[PDB]
Amino acid sequence: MTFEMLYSKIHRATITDANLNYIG
Amino acid sequence: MTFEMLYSKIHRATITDANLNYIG
Amino acid sequence: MTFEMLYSKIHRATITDANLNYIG
Amino acid sequence: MTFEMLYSKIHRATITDANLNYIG
Amino acid sequence: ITIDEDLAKLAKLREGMKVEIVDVNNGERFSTYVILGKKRGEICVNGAAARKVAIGDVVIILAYASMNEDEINAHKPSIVLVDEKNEILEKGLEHHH
Amino acid sequence: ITIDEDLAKLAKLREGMKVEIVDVNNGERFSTYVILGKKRGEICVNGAAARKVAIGDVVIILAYASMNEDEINAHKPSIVLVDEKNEILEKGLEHHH
Amino acid sequence: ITIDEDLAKLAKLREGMKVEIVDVNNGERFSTYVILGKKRGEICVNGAAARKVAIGDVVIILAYASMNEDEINAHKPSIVLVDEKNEILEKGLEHHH
Amino acid sequence: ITIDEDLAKLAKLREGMKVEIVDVNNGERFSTYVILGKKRGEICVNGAAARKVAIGDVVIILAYASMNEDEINAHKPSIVLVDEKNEILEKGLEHHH
Repeated sequence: MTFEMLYSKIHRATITDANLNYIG
Repeated sequence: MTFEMLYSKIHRATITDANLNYIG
Repeated sequence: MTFEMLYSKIHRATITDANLNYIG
Repeated sequence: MTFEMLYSKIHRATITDANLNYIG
Repeated sequence: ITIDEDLAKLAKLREGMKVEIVDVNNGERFSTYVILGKKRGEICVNGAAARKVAIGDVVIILAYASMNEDEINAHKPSIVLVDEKNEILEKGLEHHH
Repeated sequence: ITIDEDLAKLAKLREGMKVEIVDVNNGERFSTYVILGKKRGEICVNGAAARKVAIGDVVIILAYASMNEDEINAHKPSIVLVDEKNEILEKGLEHHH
Repeated sequence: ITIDEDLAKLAKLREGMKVEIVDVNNGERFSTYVILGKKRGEICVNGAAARKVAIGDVVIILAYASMNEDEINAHKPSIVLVDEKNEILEKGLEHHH
Repeated sequence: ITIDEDLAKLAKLREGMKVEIVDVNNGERFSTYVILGKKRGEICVNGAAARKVAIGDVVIILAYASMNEDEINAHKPSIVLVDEKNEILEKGLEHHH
């Protein structure tokens, strides 16, 4: 039996860019 | 082969606080 | 390695009742 | 211990049809 | 989601099994678990999920399982089609094309 | 989501365990993980999730586990019912019908 | 979601496999399963999911697998790029940078 | 989501790993996979996911793993805190209380 457990996290990072039409 | 099964639950608990900018 | 696969389904069933404050 | 990993993907495909009342 | 136990059995759904519910009327998609019901033809959405549907809505109930390569090759899905009264119309062991 | 450690223990929730939160008041459904709290009767939604609830909302906290056939047959779910103060009213090992 | 069987094969998608569909036009993100199609270049969204997309929308179809440490180290993702007619432009075994 | 490879490494994120992104500014919650970036301090949301965030938004990136009882008892989560420039402020192996 297994359970999903928080393995790691990056808390309160900032989005620096966004690319809607990113390719590949 | 495995299936996700309801393991446990807390039914109808009340939210007593909220912290949008919680740290860590 | 495992993959989530469609195990079974009930297609186009009709909701006959709803109980927002269902207990237990 | 296991992790969900990107196995494969089809990038930027085009939806050619839609069938809301698809049967089976 | 409470499902007529006989209907659930035909779809091989066990009590407590997580299922995905997608509502054809309103497009809502959510996950909940199965509760076996004693009322014939009954499909009742309980709790918070009740806000995602309306009585009378047509829905698709999906159950997934984690399988390995060998299990996938030997797997046969149980697809149940029902009428407006949630009575069984068909049960197949393969996808439609 | 920070949950009174004693309440969490009764529901067999471990710190870091992923749980699904469904809000009966507003219908929001989201996933987050458990943080054991030291405050009696406290249930605090932290981070981005805070925008999905309001203090005072009634919620259902669900924990799922991946099980095989044998585990399913022997499995007994831990269902905890609480009052408005998050005090334990009942704890059962079977679903209600 | 019905996907041209040849396209599905190239992306190593098996019939019944759960996939995540993300629509670039409208931002909708949902999960459904693969149905192998016999129509060349066809990608048809069926059922409730039809309400989450519009014909002509550009989408990204993602398939995930649960892997252990050793499997991750040896894993090579199958990334397929297609044109407006869903014809194969590229197939790589590594992520783009 | 493209994450500065050095930052990803510190959080033990592997390329292709599914992660959950929750946006503190707008409350959006979605799942995508990690792409290792070569640009220092860069966190770029790509594809359809770009519609769920705005540049400048504060987010929480979560990685989950399926664990058994023994693994849970020995598990230590890797929690990384960063500043406005995505520079490492702290890295802990236990949850905050």
